[PDB]
Amino acid sequence: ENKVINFKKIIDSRGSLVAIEENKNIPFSIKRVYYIFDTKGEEPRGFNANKKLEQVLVCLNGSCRVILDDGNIIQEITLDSPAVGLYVGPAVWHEMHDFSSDCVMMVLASDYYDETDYIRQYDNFKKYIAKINLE
Amino acid sequence: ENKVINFKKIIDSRGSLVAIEENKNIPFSIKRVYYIFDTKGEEPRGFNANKKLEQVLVCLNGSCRVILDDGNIIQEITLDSPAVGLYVGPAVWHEMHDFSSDCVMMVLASDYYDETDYIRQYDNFKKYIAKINL
Ligand SMILES: Cc1cn([C@H]2C[C@H](O)[C@@H](COP(=O)(O)OP(=O)(O)O)O2)c(=O)[nH]c1=O
Ligand SMILES: Cc1cn([C@H]2C[C@H](O)[C@@H](COP(=O)(O)OP(=O)(O)O)O2)c(=O)[nH]c1=O
Repeated sequence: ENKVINFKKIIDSRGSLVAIEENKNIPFSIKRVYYIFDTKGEEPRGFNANKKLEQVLVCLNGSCRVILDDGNIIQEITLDSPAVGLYVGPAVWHEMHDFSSDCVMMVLASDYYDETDYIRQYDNFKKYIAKINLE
Repeated sequence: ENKVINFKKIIDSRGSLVAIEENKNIPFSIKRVYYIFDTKGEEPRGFNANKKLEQVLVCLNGSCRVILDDGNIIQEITLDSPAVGLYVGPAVWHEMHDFSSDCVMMVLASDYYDETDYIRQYDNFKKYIAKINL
């Protein structure tokens, strides 16, 4: 609704195609594009949040289960269609679970990588939130 | 000229990661990302060149065989690895073939989709270049 993104997909005799255009079908400017592949193992990914960064998650192949928490509510959504993007805003905790063996997960980011934008501790994250409420 | 870009790739028990950053590891600013999937049939694609667009192609899954003509040299390249990107500069002809079934192909473009920037006559492409040569 506010988080789930339905990208317009095109289909022909040849296949499918999806195009994402910076600040057209995504609320921000693209500066970085990262992706995860050749996954394996039972240990998740993510479990962190970001102060400034805005992102959009997309399961290009296979599937992945992702959790969300803006401190308030928690949401879960299983990405399994390249045509769907998930919006992860700043100040939103995230987790990437259950990567299918063939999963390819892509992320469109508003800025370059920067370890100091991270909130990797749940409590601080929570903390971070409350503080915020006050202001 | 080689047009291949090899991205640094992180590795751990979890899998692999590759990160592409506008103007950092790719000679241009990203304005659009598009990908092709659920491909079928025996028809290739591409077959055009762009006068202003700068792209980078990445085969995120499976594989695909690419042909790039810069007007000086033709290069055929099989992409079967997400950590390799091919740079398709302006006035560079390209074609995608041999898409595996599970093939997922991705393109990073320096600009929005503009049909008018597209040359779809190889011959014309060849001419445009010559002209360019002056
Ligand atoms: C997402 C991302 C990660 N990285 C680096 C940070 C780490 O050195 C590594 C893995 O990222 P991440 O999964 O966040 O690391 P960690 O194992 O601590 O959870 O990749 C970049 O360099 N650029 C990026 O865009
Ligand atoms: C690559 C791309 C395609 N499309 C559309 C154009 C077409 O209607 C469809 C796929 O077409 P395309 O791959 O460009 O080739 P062709 O015109 O020969 O069919 O997707 C966009 O809207 N934006 C893009 O960035």
